[PDB]
Amino acid sequence: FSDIIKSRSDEHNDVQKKTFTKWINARFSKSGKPPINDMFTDLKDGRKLLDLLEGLTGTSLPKERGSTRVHALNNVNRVLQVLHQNNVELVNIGGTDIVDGNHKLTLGLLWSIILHWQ
Amino acid sequence: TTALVCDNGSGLVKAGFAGDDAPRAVFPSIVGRPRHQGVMVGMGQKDSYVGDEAQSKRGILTLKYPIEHGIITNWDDMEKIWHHTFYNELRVAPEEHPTLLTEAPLNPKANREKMTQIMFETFNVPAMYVAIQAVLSLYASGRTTGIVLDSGDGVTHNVPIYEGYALPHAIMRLDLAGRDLTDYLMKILTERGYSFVTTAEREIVRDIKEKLCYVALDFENEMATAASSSSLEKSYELPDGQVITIGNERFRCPETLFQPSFIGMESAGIHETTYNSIMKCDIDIRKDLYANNVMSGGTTMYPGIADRMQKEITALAPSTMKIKIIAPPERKYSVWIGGSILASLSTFQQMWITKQEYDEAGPSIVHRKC
Amino acid sequence: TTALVCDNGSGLVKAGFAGDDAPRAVFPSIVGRPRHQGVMVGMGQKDSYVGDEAQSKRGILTLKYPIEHGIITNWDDMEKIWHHTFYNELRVAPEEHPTLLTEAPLNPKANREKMTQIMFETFNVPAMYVAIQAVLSLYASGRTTGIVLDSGDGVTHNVPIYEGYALPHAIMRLDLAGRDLTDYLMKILTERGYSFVTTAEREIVRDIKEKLCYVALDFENEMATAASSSSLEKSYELPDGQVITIGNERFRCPETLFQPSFIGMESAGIHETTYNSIMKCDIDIRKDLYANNVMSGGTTMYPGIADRMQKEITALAPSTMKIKIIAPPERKYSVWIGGSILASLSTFQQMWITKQEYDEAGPSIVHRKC
Amino acid sequence: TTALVCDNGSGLVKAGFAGDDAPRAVFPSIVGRPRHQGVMVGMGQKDSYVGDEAQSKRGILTLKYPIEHGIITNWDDMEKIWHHTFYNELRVAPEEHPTLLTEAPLNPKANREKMTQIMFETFNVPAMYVAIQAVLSLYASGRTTGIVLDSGDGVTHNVPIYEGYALPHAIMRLDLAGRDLTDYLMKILTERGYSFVTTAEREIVRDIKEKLCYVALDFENEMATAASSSSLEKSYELPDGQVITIGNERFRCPETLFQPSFIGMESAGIHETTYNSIMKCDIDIRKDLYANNVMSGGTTMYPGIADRMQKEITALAPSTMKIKIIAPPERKYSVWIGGSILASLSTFQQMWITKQEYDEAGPSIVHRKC
Ligand SMILES: Nc1ncnc2c1ncn2[C@@H]1O[C@H](COP(=O)(O)OP(=O)(O)O)[C@@H](O)[C@H]1O
Ligand SMILES: Nc1ncnc2c1ncn2[C@@H]1O[C@H](COP(=O)(O)OP(=O)(O)O)[C@@H](O)[C@H]1O
Ligand SMILES: Nc1ncnc2c1ncn2[C@@H]1O[C@H](COP(=O)(O)OP(=O)(O)O)[C@@H](O)[C@H]1O
Ligand SMILES: [Mg+2]
Ligand SMILES: [Mg+2]
Ligand SMILES: [Mg+2]
Repeated sequence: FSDIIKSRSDEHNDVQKKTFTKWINARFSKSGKPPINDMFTDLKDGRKLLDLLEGLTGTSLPKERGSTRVHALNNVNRVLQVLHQNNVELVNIGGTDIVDGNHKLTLGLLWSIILHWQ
Repeated sequence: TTALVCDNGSGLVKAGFAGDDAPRAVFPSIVGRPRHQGVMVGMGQKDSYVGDEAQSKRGILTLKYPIEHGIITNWDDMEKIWHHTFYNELRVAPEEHPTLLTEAPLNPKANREKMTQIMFETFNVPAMYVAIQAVLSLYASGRTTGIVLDSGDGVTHNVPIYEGYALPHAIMRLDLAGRDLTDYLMKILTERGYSFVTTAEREIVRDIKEKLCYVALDFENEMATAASSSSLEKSYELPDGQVITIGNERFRCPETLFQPSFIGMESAGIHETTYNSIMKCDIDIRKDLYANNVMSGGTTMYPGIADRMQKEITALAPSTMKIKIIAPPERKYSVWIGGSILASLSTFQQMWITKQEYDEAGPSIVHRKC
Repeated sequence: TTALVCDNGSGLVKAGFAGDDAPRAVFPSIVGRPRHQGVMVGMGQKDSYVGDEAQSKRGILTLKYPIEHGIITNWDDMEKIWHHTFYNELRVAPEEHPTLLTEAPLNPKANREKMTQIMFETFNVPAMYVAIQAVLSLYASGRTTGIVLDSGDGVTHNVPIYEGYALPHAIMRLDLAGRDLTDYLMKILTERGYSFVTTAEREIVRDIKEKLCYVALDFENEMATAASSSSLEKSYELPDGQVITIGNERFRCPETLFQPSFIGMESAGIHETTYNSIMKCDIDIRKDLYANNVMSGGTTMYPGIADRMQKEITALAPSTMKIKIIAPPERKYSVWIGGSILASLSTFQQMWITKQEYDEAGPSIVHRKC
Repeated sequence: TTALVCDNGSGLVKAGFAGDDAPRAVFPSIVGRPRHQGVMVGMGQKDSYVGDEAQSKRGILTLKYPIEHGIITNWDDMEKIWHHTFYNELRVAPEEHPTLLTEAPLNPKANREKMTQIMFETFNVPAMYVAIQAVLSLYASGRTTGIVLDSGDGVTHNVPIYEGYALPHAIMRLDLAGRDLTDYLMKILTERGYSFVTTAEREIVRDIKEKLCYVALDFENEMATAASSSSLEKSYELPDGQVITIGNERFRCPETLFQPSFIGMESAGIHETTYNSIMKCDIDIRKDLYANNVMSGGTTMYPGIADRMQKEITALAPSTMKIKIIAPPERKYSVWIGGSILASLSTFQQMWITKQEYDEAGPSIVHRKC
């Protein structure tokens, strides 16, 4: 046991990622939104979470007319405020975790939303 | 319907899936709060980091352990660590799997009671079972006749077992583990000049310990050797960029385990609580409990102890009994390995504390089911 | 309802509109009044010229700055400068737009208190907000982890920032900047013959400094190089028509920044304040503060400053640590750009100091809202 | 043959003669050197000024302390301080008297090693002995059961002692002494307007602190009182003739000793390192360690400290335990008084480190004899 757990965790992450991205793609394709291919890079700027979340809820969500990093973090703050307003209780989920693309966390809040609605 | 096995230790939490052979995800169990003033309006800053996240975003944080000396001294955030493990690290629904928890012997009853209450009334597990940490070790080692000695960051047991018959009058507990070794190392680092004070620096001291400290075979000899400078020194390199060179405080940190007076304690070292735990057993048992000393737990991974312990015991036990120290290479995850085994035994499904039993009995059912 | 972002530094007043990417109006913050005798019965000679107007007609004026070293000395005319900005340059009744002012760290409380009292009780702005400069510089640079070296004409202050969490126990504020460099330059010219004494002559010396002075790389070597007369000399043409030729003192004026002993100060040059402000922060933060040293402000627009700074910092940082100096091309306006970004965010709107709140609490509300 | 007891602190140097009741000559331990240009041919301008002489001629000097946080940084000028205090202050021949030196707990070994090396190989004293400070404090207080709290200009440490038996596993060193208080004060004056940058001005701020700052009893209540301007203000007359009026920051400066979050430190104030040190001892000792809390060292000479300390402790200790702080009126020289007592004991005079022992063993002998 020369610390083989690395590969086990990575394969677990892969099998979670495939199902998660299939679910989010099937949800994007209902409202006429373009599908995505990368779970961990096409969620940096925090925009695709916003329209996805409004399609999950059914309301409007504005976006900041910017492109720098602080704009991404403001979008993700919006996402987390919206999520909290629906009593979705996340713990180690912050604005910087998404924008840094943290695998262990970037598919933690997706599972939270999934478990909340689905 | 698989079950969960989370060896919620006192240092790093190690959780995973029953039946498997390795924890899916391990991580230090520290919850951190940011302490400096936050001035950036558009940030999505959380208010409580936990796990490797808190370990990384460390300079802004007051790291704190919820579990101390095996017992849980903060239920507010131990709940946070469990939430983290269930939803972010494994991403599973608690309402679907039964959970297996571990614990140390001679722990307050309120600990396991509240543990069960929280695992039912908050995560709604269908079934939960809390086992003693030094028996899953025997399961994992495959034996049935040994004297486990697990330790690290909070405790040090000795649960002598003859044949599925633990001898509960001969279990010695001793609170002399990784955290106390860490603090002692941090305190002797001062005399060279280096001064680590905050928690963000206690982490660096722990990491110095893990990869520099070894256990002397003969302490009074190694000390006199390290006096005339030799190959003893090493060089760790902080995240600051500066390097340090500890040469002597490498076997003087883990020598605490064998001389607990180094930190101001009466209790005898781990090389002697083992012998006392044996001598409390029966004569017809010692003659082979000597021959199965299953070491477990984290802090038993120094490049030393697997031999200095044997050397120190064969100077106590009679000159005839044959002594042997079973130190498997993964003597760290052995508790969780045993957990993944025990949760997957056919003859075990009549042990869990089903939710019906909790509702018809209250939380005080753990004492009678375990 | 777009807001206003008027960063009124010690020297130039850069104002504009929240949201855009450039300040509309830029002009020095001087208030000139005539001194010579006026003999013309019909002229509409105004009372006090202010702005680049008062710069062009500086032959018969006594130019004078209201802001000295960040703090505000004369309020009767700073009111005039704000009035000018609002009514002649931008031409916008402030009663509609909010306003975002900028200050410096470690400034007398009464400064920002009177500033907001004036803004509400003389312009009736609907809401105002005063934000520290070296945070807006990070905003503009799009970072969240830097150590902002801001310096122009009034101050030179670092503010280390890790992730939106500034460390107010480590901001160093050296009070040496463009105006002191200009005074030293005009004091060091006179060893060749050229004498600049009046305030107009001081503006001329500044117009020299801005376009003939660079920063040496190895100052001691550049001395002996320019000793044997070489390509160093330049020729600048005063508004009179005559020419001058400064050869040596074009790199000794900004070497003051790195050795403030040239002007009798005791402090350490802008490199050691940066290194000390880094060493005050935590070990985990030093690694990635060493890599993002966002320069800002005017005075850091000297030609060879991004390299002298880097060499000087690498000379005292650890050997294995990576140093990078983030010197954007238009760093002069970086503070205002960050201000425009900050006021144009959506989350920010709950941070303004509504006029109602000022009527409730009074001027002390700034210390608790900012 | 009498002996020398020089409590070479980290601020003032209190030296004298073994046996007496008061030090001969005390003086700040600052070595100053001129920085301005000297133009007068016929002067006896000394190279470097040291002591109260330098403290008199500041406006020419760069005052630097050799000792920072207990440890000695510059070994060149500390030699000058000892030379001064042996010849110009006491006017004694060092080759005749044995010398007693003091130190703080948890200091680099190299500190006392080189201290001995300099004391023998340079001054050729007949014998030398370095004793921990907070033990001499008990000596002078005439007790044998206390928990000293030594603190001034440097380190702050407790040394619990039960019956001549120190408990080395329960001392709690902390680097939050008067120098950090002074720097925080001269950082917090800037709110009112007065800036003090140079070292010659840092002395002025220390002097303001020493005779204007008290310790609140209830900090929040005192703060809420100072908001409605009242009898808190006090005026101080600089050596320039101007006056300043610090109202609020008369307790906000020494409140650091209890909330070291005001400087970015993580540790808990002196009211709680004391309680932690007591709880680290044994149960049978806590009952009469709570009774004798000897305070020593300068920084414990604020007005309201023997009361806020007592309240803050009795708010922690069990409800049925009698707390008493022993704060003598000479709690500033108590360390040296204990030194004079000790060096004049008929029993002790065979514990020195005679020159023979140093020459036969080497500088590593202080760890053996102390
Ligand atoms: N290789 C090693 N050498 C020395 N000490 C170690 C090593 N690995 C881990 N430790 C110590 O063991 C502790 C973790 O042990 P572990 O048994 O995982 O704790 P827990 O019982 O809480 O799970 C750490 O705090 C560390 O101090
Ligand atoms: N092109 C330049 N080269 C060198 N120095 C300059 C240049 N432009 C401006 N400066 C210096 O910068 C100062 C103005 O800086 P600025 O950023 O306007 O300060 P503030 O923050 O007060 O607005 C002037 O005093 C001048 O000395
Ligand atoms: N009356 C006073 N009130 C508060 N602080 C004082 C007073 N007198 C001295 N101090 C502080 O005590 C320090 C010197 O105390 P001392 O115990 O002599 O230090 P050391 O142990 O280094 O000699 C000074 O730095 C000063 O800050
Ligand atoms: Mg373990
Ligand atoms: Mg600027
Ligand atoms: Mg003292």
